[PDB]
Amino acid sequence: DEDVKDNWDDD
Amino acid sequence: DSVIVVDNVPQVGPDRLEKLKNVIHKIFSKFGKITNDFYPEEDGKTKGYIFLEYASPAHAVDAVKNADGYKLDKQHTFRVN
Repeated sequence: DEDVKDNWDDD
Repeated sequence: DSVIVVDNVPQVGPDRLEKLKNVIHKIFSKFGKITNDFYPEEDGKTKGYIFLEYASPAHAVDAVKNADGYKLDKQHTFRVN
């Protein structure tokens, strides 16, 4: 949601 | 071939429930813009699945092959199909 790590999509 | 579905998506409490659908828009924003979004439930209780539809096939068929299992750091991974 904010300017942080994309901890919502495993590459 | 124009839509996406996710599994193992439980609900959460206040101050975070918004993030659930919000982060969806941010993660899926690199592939395009989401136009349809549905969050079903069981008897008004905690869900486990959601339904999202894109404005184009090339967004859905891409998103499924790019966001296959989100890394929420909890217990078990998700399954975007």
